[PDB]
Amino acid sequence: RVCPKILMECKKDSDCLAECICLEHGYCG
Amino acid sequence: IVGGYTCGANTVPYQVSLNSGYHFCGGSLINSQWVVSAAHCYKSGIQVRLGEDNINVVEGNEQFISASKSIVHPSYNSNTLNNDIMLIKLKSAASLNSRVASISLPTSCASAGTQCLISGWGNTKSSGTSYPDVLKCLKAPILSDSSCKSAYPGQITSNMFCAGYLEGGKDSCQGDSGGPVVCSGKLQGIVSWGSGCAQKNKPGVYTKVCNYVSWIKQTIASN
Ligand SMILES: [Ca+2]
Repeated sequence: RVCPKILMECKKDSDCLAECICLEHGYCG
Repeated sequence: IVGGYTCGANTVPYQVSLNSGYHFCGGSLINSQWVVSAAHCYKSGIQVRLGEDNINVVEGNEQFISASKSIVHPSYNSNTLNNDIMLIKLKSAASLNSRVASISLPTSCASAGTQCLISGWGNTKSSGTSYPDVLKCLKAPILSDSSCKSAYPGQITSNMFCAGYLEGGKDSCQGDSGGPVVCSGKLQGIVSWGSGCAQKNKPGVYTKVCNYVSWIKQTIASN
């Protein structure tokens, strides 16, 4: 997956950049 | 940083934290007024925090300066992360001293196998989240272009290199973006992306700073 290593909060996968997804504790990864 | 050790307070004096109410990316001080980081770290209203170790406690050596201008590379592609580099000009010049110092730009690209130092306040777990209070460090080798291209078919451009461990377990991770990869005392890479963190056969990918040195120098002297 292409997932940039920025720290970003999220509530759903669509909140994250590129192919990062939203993990269980509320941050993209 | 996953699988790292603790750098020690102010032992990486060129490391900065970019803050928009919380830490979200790193950067490196390249002179008193300019920071280089990753273009995907662009945000309006960045505060640059220098002289940091524990990002939650005031320890006395910090300088907090707002960004006055961020210049994203002209060819940055947000879909492929090609040319993932940005320069940030500080509103006022930082006071350089023993705890806050700039890092030199490279005169040549580093070769595969060179050991480099990667640092940041990013996630320390490959599965799960544990975000550290103090700066973490990792020594990792530059990998060959073949290994890099092999690990990420069709996703590596000439402006990227891989560094890390094909076995996994040690890598940069979310919150480390924009931070430094230093080899031989020169800034050779910027933390950019990967497929997760510290996964087997998925080493971190870094912006290849030696391809941009004339652009950086031209931009700094002209703004
Ligand atoms: Ca602090």
